[PDB]
Amino acid sequence: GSSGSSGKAFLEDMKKYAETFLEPWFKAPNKGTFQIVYKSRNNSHVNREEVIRELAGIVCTLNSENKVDLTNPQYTVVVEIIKAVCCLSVVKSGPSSG
Repeated sequence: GSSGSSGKAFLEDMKKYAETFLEPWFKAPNKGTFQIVYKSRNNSHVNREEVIRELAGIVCTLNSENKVDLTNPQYTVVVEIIKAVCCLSVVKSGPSSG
């Protein structure tokens, strides 16, 4: 995974948060699949891939059982950009047996 080196605070923070925030959503005893999506209404300096990829790289770190999927995702983690802030929205969708 990511070598692990500070630098882009904008991200560093999002990590410490998305982690302790998604812990109960990705980190045991919770686990499962998910789908990350980068949403930005305005032009942002930080790349979208870096945000998505990374976010995913952290999810797995929590629980090895966690596996980001784009087909049968259980938890949708979207990242909206507002007032220059990382807005993480977790949506629980399960079309299985309603």
